[PDB]
Amino acid sequence: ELPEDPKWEFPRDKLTLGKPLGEGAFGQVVMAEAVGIDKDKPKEAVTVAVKMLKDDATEKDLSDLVSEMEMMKMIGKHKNIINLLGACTQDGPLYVIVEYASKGNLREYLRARRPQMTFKDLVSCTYQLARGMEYLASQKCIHRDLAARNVLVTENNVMKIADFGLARDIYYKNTTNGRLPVKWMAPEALFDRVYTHQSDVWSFGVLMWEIFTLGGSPYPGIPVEELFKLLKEGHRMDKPANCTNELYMMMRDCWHAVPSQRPTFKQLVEDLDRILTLT
Ligand SMILES: Nc1ncnc2c1ncn2[C@@H]1O[C@H](COP(=O)(O)OP(=O)(O)CP(=O)(O)O)[C@@H](O)[C@H]1O
Repeated sequence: ELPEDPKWEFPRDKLTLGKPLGEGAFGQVVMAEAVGIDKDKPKEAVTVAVKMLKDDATEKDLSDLVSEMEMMKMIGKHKNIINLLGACTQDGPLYVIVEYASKGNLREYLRARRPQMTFKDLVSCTYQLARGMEYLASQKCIHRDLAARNVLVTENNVMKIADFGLARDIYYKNTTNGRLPVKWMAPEALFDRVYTHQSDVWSFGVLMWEIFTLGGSPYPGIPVEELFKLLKEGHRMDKPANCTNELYMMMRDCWHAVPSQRPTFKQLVEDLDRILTLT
């Protein structure tokens, strides 16, 4: 039932599934070996990650996995985003083949290095993620689910933005009864059901907070049900212990009530470049 797309199709006999990397909401991800998936090296086997449906998959899971695949097709290549490598869509189960990150997600990566991480490492991480998001915004893509659990870390410690299941090509009108994680969402997205690049910028501020707390959970002790009201009233998180004033002012700026008053990803890249260049 899935229409052909030769540019992205990859032969099943060149794909060898291996160890499971983890299951989530609507699917499963497994490590695999793909032979010749790098066209400029057709005989090499490269370790990749494959996203597929589970046995208890719903019809919605299938269209979601397809929709996620289609987003990643139009996004483009970049060092700081998990990139689509290919797909097996014909004569069998849907396999979405993406770059493999051996060190898992940033949240767990940071939590397991709690006392090891230097301050500059954290600034580097933040810088890389700002770059991925700058590129992403330049492709007119809003992520809508930016968070530490959705960043993946490679063997060489490159930060890669992942999980494009909620990403959209663009204002955008969010649906009522939202499917966006509340603690990472800008007030516009939550209250006005609108989404812009500046909405991702707010999420990035929460991402910054996660990074400098070495994987802390945002708005600790505050139930999701009460968070809506507090944000209206101007509630914001505290400065993490391991954070300069400069970097804290950056977070607070990403958390400006007025979207146009928040920095752009290009601005954040500029500032983070400067801060990294020192340090
Ligand atoms: N390209 C990749 N390389 C290595 N591990 C990956 C990966 N893609 C996903 N994973 C891992 O497989 C698991 C499933 O992620 P998935 O995105 O499919 O579900 P999910 O989004 O509901 C969990 P989360 O919301 O925290 O990202 C995750 O633990 C993730 O760390």
